[PDB]
Amino acid sequence: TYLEFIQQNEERDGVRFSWNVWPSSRLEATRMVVPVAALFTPLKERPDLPPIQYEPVLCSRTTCRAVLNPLCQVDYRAKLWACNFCYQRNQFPPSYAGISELNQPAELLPQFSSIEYVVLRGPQMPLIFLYVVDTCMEDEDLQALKESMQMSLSLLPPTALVGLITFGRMVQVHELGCEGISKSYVFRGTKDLSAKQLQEMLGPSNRFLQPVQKIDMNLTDLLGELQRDPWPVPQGKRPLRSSGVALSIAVGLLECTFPNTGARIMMFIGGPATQGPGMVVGDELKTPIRSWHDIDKDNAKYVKKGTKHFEALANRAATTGHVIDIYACALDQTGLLEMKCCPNLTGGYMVMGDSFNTSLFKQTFQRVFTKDMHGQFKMGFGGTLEIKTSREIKISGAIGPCVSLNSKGPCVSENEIGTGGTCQWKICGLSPTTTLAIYFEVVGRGAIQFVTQYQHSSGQRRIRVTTIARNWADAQTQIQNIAASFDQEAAAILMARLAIYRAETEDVLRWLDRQLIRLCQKFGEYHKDDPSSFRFSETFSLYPQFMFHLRRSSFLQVFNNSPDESSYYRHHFMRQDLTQSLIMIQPILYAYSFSGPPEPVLLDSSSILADRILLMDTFFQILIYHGETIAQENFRHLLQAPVDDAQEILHSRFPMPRYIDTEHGGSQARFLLSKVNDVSLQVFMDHLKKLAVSSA
Amino acid sequence: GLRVVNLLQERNMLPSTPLKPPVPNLHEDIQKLNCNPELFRCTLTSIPQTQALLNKAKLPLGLLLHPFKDLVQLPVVTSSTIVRCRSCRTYINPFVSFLDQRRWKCNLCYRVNDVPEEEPHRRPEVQNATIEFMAPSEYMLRPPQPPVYLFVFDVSHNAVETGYLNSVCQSLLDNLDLLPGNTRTKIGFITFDSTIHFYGLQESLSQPQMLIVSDIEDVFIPMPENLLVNLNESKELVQDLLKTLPQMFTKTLETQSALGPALQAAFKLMSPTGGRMSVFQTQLPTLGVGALKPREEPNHRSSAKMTPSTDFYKKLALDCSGQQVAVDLFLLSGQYSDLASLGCISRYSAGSVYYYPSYHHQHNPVQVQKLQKELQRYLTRKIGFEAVMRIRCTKGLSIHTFHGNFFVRSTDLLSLPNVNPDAGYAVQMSVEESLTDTQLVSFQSALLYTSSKGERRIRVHTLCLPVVSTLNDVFLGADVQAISGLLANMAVDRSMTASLSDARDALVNAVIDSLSAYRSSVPGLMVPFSLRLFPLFVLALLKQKSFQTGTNARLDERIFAMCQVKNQPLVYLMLTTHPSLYRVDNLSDEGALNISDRTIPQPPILQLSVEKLSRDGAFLMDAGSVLMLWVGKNCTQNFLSQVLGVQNYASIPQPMTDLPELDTPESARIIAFISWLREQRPFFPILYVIADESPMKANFLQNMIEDRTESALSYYEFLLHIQQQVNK
Amino acid sequence: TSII
Amino acid sequence: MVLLTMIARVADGLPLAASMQEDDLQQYQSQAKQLFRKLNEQSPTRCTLEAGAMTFHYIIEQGVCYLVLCEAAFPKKLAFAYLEDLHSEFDEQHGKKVPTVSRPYSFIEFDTFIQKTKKLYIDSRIMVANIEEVL
Ligand SMILES: [Zn+2]
Ligand SMILES: [Zn+2]
Repeated sequence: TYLEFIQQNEERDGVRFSWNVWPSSRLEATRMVVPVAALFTPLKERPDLPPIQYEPVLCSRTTCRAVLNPLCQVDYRAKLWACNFCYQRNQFPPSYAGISELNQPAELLPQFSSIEYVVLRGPQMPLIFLYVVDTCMEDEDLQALKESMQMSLSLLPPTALVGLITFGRMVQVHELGCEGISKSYVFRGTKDLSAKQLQEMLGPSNRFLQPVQKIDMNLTDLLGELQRDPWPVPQGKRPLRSSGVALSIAVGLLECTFPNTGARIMMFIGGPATQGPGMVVGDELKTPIRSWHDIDKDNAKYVKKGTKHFEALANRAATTGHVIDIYACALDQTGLLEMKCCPNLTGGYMVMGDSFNTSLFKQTFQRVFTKDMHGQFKMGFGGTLEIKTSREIKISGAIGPCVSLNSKGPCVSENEIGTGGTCQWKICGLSPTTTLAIYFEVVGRGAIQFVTQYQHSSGQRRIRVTTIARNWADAQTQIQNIAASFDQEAAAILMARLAIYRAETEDVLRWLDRQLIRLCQKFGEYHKDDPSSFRFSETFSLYPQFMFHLRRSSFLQVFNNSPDESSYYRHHFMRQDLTQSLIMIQPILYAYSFSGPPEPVLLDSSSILADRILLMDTFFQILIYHGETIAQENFRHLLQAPVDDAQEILHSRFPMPRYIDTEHGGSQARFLLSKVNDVSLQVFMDHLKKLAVSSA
Repeated sequence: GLRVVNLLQERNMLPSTPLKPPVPNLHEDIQKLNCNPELFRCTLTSIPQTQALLNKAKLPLGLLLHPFKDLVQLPVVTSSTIVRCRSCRTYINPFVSFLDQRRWKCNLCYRVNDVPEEEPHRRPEVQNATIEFMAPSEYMLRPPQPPVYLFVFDVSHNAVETGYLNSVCQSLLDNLDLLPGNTRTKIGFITFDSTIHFYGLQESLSQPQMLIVSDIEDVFIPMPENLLVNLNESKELVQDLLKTLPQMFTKTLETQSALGPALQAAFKLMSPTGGRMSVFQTQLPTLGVGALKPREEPNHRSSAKMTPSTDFYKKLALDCSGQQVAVDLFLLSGQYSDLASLGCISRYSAGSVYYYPSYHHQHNPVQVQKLQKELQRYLTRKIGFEAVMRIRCTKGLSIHTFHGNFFVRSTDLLSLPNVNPDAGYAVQMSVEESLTDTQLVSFQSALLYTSSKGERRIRVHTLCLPVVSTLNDVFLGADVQAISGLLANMAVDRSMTASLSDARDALVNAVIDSLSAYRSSVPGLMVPFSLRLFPLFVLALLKQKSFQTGTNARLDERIFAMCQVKNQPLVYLMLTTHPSLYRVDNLSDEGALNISDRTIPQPPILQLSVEKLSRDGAFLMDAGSVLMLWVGKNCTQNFLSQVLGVQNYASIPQPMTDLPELDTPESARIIAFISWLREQRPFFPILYVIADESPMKANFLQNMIEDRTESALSYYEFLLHIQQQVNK
Repeated sequence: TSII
Repeated sequence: MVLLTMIARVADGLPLAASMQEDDLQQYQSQAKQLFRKLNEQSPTRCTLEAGAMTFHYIIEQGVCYLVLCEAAFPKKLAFAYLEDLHSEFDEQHGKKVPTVSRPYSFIEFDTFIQKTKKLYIDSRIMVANIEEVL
């Protein structure tokens, strides 16, 4: 079963391809209406594979240097193994001299096709957590932020290093535990500083970065005594907030102290940048913050210059290997559009709420420090992803939280998609859910090898090696099996990230149908000029419905949203696996009534019954709608069956979705009526068939 | 006292009793009202009638004033209006001329004024030459500023090694309630090394905040509040910082000091309000603006070849003056620090410098207790803020040169960001128009200041002097000590302006030309009675630290000696230049036993010569700021056991700070005489008995200005050179 | 300036 | 939006208490004294004057005038609310001896209460004239 094939391979290898049977010819290596790509999750969790304490046993062929994998032909009596990417024959290292078929190495069993190695070289490096706190907020918000940061301090490992940077009009770099005076270095929020400058002005451990076990008591008291920015805010003005300078100082600090080691810059802001480089909005309240409508008519003189400042900090932190998180909670916009590249280039988080004093932020913030079965954080640092492909496979590029290392080789394609031109990428921050998208190009069973070297939260260096293989299409029957190996869910998300990438870097809503119509004409069934005869196989049947919700989603219709919300939505889509990505594009809807147990229903106005309860799960919102008749012991169980089921998913999802309890004639019933229903799906499908049976 | 004295025949000219200032030749009722000569005196009590007569006398005409001196009693007038002249705005004084019983003639511009509707001759403004007014609203540029004290500390590695910060913070803790002011008093603190450290003080926080400004080339204020805090409201918060400060920089490796930028930050902190800035520096500034090059110090061999090295601290001082900010400099350096440039911060802001050479908490107990006593006076004496002073004289006389720590605005308005009671000033005058019409001239100084209680007050001193037309009457009224003080101030300016040679030559020629002019208007060296101490006091000027030549003196020593000449009152300039030498091992009952139970001995003053000493006894030297008790190698056993508390000469302690109070009448006599000496002045002078043959305290010897040396003439050799040039 |  | 506060006796314009901090001040402190000289028994007890970009506000209660100057954008309702509690505290334990003092600024120590109250109006966290008539 191709379904069993797709499901079992994502479970084991953390990968899902648009096509599972690949082009066998250069004649039609161009034929792909949807490119050969993969949704790769490098740190995909799975019930307990053995941590392999070897050295990964590399292929001695210079450029190749692939990892020993189950696709390699072995010879246990000649003590040789043949690499599957270049056919050069290797000799087993001394420690493998006593291997046999009765007891073979783990990296050769096909069950261990995705395997993790532990490389203990020398002294581990401690983790680094740098808090960057805004003090221009209300006391309710600032107090709750202080309490949240104090809690996270009690979860950090005893050896981890901690620093504190507070900023208002000025920027303070705090020197912890210094006698009984508690000093700090104050900088103007009106000018930027390089790493070299900051090193000279400030003078393994530091005065500014000290272990938790030796500092937690002093840092807890300091965090609890933080007060708002002492500078008054005149009437009709915003506070002078120097977000861009405080971040460039946090980046510059770690850059000259602990470069090339896992560190997490956690910036907490309660408003937009109003001063200095990176400024987002003016300081007078009468001028509102930029909107999407203000952006296109060119009434936003701060976007281009503000984005350029944070794009430079993003590339600075990503080159050094450090992570930038953005926790923004305010009632107005905050500047995510200008600062998006910092948690996008690095693997940093981006949390967005109305106030730090809500259950929404507090619970979301402590899920950052969720530990596994051994008491260690579910986060990795300094991840280097290298991809080894067969001679006939070339890498066009990657779309996701990563940065190119500008490494060249025979596996690099000439036409680059997203961040291409390399067979190696750096992911400063990654979690078990981090999912990249790699687009390939052909120029059986060719094999693609994923090698991810990262720093574990324990400090150990680790290498995850995933080797996959997909059958070369049989030259006698290709286009029939190629259509059979199509993954409509994976391809839709892979095509979706292509659309968002060029929209976020620009019409995009003219490239989408061209591939949908061409896909209809190639893998569909129809008589010419007969739209009623058009139809799709079960392999492609869900694809147009997937692309219908995509072109109308908030990911591409940026209006009716603020620029910060559009950047926030696009942020989480570029990082999620397939399962959660489908939820974003097409929210799942469950119905609750007396007539039967809970059951999924269609996302159409026809599912809205007066005597029924609906649970719409957008990834960003859990919404419970009460029908008009329902609105007005087991109708309690009808009014809590969604609450119970919503409660379980309202805990697993890292960015805790917003919870809505609305009704017919409710204020927030708008959220249900928008994503439900160029007009409707029926009209969309009929217009599609009239063009697929039409000119080619 | 009309006699003529032969200096070559006397050689014992110095009297045994203290020198009293001359009494001007005025009518008995005019002199009875004259100002106290310690507040205001003149070089020539008989004013020359013409500039030609003044030029013939070859003596300098000028005034020396101590206007803010602490007084026993002060008349404070509260009248609804201040009565001033309608032209030169001269305050009505005891030396005016009433004619129509409601019309008075101004004694400075001769204009008749309406006596305002407020017997007017009984009015206290006409019966007291020194008086203080309550300034009305028109004498205020702004509401009275509060008392603001900002303390700036050097915390480099060299400064930490001196240990000065331990005693300074202790003196502040001891005298925190004694700082002048009311509830409006504000206090602040700044420390620095290569970076500037501000200290915020709030009760809402458990500990003070040390805010580091590291941009040396662009200083700023890191916090809008809580850096200059209210003293009595934040008393406990100020006390905790003063206890913690000497403990923060123990392990400091910072060796460079950025004094300039630190002063720039301190000026910005006080720019809104103004006040007193207390700067404590221990080494040469080497980082940032105001950096000063090192210099190789002179020795006894170097020729006479002092000026500031930069104008930074001079420009910065003028900016402080424009904001009513005064800067007091405490230099506790052990090496060259270019005080010739650093002193500019206090000269042009009406501050004063305090020099403690080679201060160390463990190695120099003399400087340790000297700093303790001087800080006691510095933190407890009265103070006036945002002050100006004007000096008026009778028409025909003109002030042409000002001496002291201030900034001379145009129209000869002396700006004084702070006025302190230990400051002295000098002025040089000339007869611009002949005083033919007048017989009396007057001089009036007015000090407008804001008290530490927030009251605008005006302190006025008025002096009246007669006019003479004969060269003999000019010489008969000469004040030798005042002439010595004015020549010292003129010689200091000559040094910067020209060279130390010209300064030394102008001092010698002042004795030559005056006595040669005297001689040409009458064998040996004949001088009038009023000038018998003139060559002696000038020789004393040429031998002390300011102008001496073949000494091993260091640069910062000479600059500080010149700073004291420009800033001290005349009494302490004379006490320093010509100390008083008494023999104290044989005190008896010829003294001022007048003051109750105490009997205070009054031994005769001895001329400064080793020939006057004796290995059989002990000699105390009053140097003004210090009392050195020399003990001869063969001092009698009575003085050792009954005064020193020691059995033999060998057992006197290496540095002996003070005598013990023992239960002997000999001890009671000497403690009386020393107590009586110290009660005459504000900075308590430390008495050291360590002058001994082997204590390397040959400072005492340096003061015997009459003996010769391998680099200077003796007093006799000086008189012989004077006579040779007089009869040339 | 000043009227002192 | 910045400030200037003066308390004076209406009869002779005698200053009682004030408060100023810079970081001009001269031209606006003079115009303040011009007003204290012109005010008398027939002046309005509550008025607002506007000098150029800045704006004067004052009240008169029991022969004592409470003047404040601020940037014209400062809310007028807050300017008068600031003058009343000043009058409330000043008149409570200084109003008995106001018509007896003779020295200027005989209540400089009211500086402390002024600046404390002053902090609580400049941080957001009746007649109209143009100050040219009376002068
Ligand atoms: Zn190979
Ligand atoms: Zn006159």
